[PDB]
Amino acid sequence: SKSSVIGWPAVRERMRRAEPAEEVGFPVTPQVPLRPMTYKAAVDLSHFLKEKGGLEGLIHSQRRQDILDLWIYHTQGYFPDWQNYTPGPGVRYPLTFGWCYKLVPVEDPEREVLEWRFDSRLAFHHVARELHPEYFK
Amino acid sequence: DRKGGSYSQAAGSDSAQS
Amino acid sequence: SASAVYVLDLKGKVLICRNYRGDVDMSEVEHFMPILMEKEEEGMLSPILAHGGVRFMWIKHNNLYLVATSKKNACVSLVFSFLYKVVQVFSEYFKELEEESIRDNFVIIYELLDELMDFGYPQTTDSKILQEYITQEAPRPPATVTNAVSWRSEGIKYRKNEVFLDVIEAVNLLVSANGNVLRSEIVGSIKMRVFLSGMPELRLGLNDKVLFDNTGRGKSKSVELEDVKFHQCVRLSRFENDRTISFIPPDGEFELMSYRLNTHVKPLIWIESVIEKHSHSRIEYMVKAKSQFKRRSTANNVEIHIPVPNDADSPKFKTTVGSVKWVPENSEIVWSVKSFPGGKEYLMRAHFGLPSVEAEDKEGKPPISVKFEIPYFTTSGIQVRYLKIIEKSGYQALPWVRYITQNGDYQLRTQ
Amino acid sequence: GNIFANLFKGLFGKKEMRILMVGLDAAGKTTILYKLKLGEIVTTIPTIGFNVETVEYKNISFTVWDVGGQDKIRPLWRHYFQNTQGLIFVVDSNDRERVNEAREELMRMLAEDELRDAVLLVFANKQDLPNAMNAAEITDKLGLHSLRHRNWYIQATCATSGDGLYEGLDWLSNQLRNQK
Ligand SMILES: Nc1nc2c(ncn2[C@@H]2O[C@H](COP(=O)(O)OP(=O)(O)OP(=O)(O)O)[C@@H](O)[C@H]2O)c(=O)[nH]1
Ligand SMILES: [Mg+2]
Repeated sequence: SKSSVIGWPAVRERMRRAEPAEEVGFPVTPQVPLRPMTYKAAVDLSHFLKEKGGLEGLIHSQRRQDILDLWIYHTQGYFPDWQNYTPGPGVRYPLTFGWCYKLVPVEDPEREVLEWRFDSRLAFHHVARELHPEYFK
Repeated sequence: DRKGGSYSQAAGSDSAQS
Repeated sequence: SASAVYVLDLKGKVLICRNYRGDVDMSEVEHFMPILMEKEEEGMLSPILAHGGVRFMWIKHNNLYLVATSKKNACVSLVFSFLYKVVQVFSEYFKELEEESIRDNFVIIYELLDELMDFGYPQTTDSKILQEYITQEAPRPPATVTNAVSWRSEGIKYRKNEVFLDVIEAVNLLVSANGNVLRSEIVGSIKMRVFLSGMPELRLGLNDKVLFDNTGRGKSKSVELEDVKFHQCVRLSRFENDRTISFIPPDGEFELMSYRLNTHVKPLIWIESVIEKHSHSRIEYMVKAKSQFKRRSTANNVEIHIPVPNDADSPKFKTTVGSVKWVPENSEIVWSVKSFPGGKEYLMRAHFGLPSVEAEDKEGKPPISVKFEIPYFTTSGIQVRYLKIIEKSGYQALPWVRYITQNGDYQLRTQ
Repeated sequence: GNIFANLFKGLFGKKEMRILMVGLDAAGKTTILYKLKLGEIVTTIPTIGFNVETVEYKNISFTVWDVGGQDKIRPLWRHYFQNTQGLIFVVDSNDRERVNEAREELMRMLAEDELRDAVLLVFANKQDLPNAMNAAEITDKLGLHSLRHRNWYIQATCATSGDGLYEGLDWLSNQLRNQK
């Protein structure tokens, strides 16, 4: 993905610029497909992020996560809802199966410092589903 | 084309929710 | 509990009648016209009439009133639903609802009336299903009516499997003359034209706020529909259990779901209008329209109706963008705009004369209504997530859907 | 579009214009209109209704609509304000008690937001008796100079003689027409 590779450096720079702690409406691209991110797509994105870097070990922040989700949706048409983490305190597993990214403590779960860490076992073990079977249906 | 917004393809299910 | 379903006309002549119980004499229809005339001339006219011990509850159609006589304590809601179903069936079968087809399509009309309701109790109301047993140009009734699935005929085969959806938005805004919006409700409309092979069981999935909260994703853009009304194909139990929208789509275009939730956002179009009406000398219309919607969206066919004086003549319009014309039939200034980019600002300066002699009676202040229709714009932010099309034979569906934003009850109260 | 026909019509005269005839009863309005149209001092009964006539001079049809000064006809002057381009005010200098009433009526008629393009046309009627004032005392009493955005011109015309009618017509033509 040439577009994804090009957007990865800019996305990483924007995330780094934003600290760890105007227009109305919901325009939609004409003919652009919109669907939830797939497990295979999530695994591929996690592998690409791990290979390129900038996501593993970065301080987890709401603004950075929102920017990354928006960039992913713009570049792939994936809804920004699969990038959800399990509630704390402690290590939060990805909500969507196949995601290799997870948040771990770096030091109330809200005030705990969390950083993105790669985890290849996430794509094979449904840690989030096991922890919250009700949330997975 | 079509007035009122071009038709867009729909997904099959919430792939991120299993 | 209707006694006799009859179709009247604008001259009082009954185009067609179909007695269901026979407990009411057919001569009571003659008094319906004088009763309706008396009610209209005295302000007491209502769709539910009453000729002594017999009630005449009916609605007014395009050209005739479908009056259904009743004598007992029948369900008025049931009669209204039957009348609406009959009107829908007539529209589906006949492209026009006028006296031209009543006197020309009686052969099929009588058969449809006889088959639809027996003894005042309707049994079938699906136009698509009814078209396989009663035709105007007969085999055994289809098993769909006998089977549970009475809205999807089995055995439908198509070369391709394409389903077209329509996320139509209805922007209804009730702005008072003081400038504040009182009734601002947006009603979603998920109308889909399903055209597939077989009897697929559609599994509709959207980014509902309740669904996101239940799944644990109640943090992204989720549509908060206060009222969600599924179609007949949608299973009520499945939606009530875990918000599972599973239903068999029909063959053709039908309304599957209709969301209805309040809106707390600013209006997409802000209209600043002034009335510099001189006392029988002249009038000024300093109407300024400000588009509060997103700039990436364009409101195709913007029609802001400005009610001008009824007796105004020789009017002059000094506007900026869009053609403005005064229609004497409607007695208002039609601010017609073809393409309105988001964030645009149109200023108008009206100037029309007024007769020296004052009017005999007051005419009132009709509200200003805008006819903005911006496609590819979802104001509520609700986006379709998935559509599980499952068939026993097994096929790859190609669902499609489009989002259309228009102005619904977007009226502006005058000063 | 083509305006060749309009140019051809204007080459020999096309503009006509309009005019109004208002004032108090017995102020020489009917006699003035008769003199302008015919050229004789015709004696007429008080104007219960209204008189409409036209004057052809300088290739312009000066249509004059005489209006009576009756009490019941004073509020009827607003009917002629529609589709009216000119206005002529006839004062009654021979009625000292009616001078205040005429000034009040003129002020009321001049205080209308619809009658704004009508230039002022003050006609000094009854200019035959020694009690008649000059062309400035009447204007000073009526305060014609205090009418902002109003082009006022006082002209003295003798009902019996007719002197000054040509000057008033020329002034009206110059005020209405802004060409050579
Ligand atoms: N003798 C004489 N009388 C004049 C002269 N100027 C004005 N008048 C008087 O003004 C009156 C003019 O009345 P009319 O010409 O019929 O029309 P008017 O001035 O509008 O009067 P009303 O019809 O009552 O409104 C006459 O009756 C005269 O008495 C004048 O120069 N000489
Ligand atoms: Mg007169």
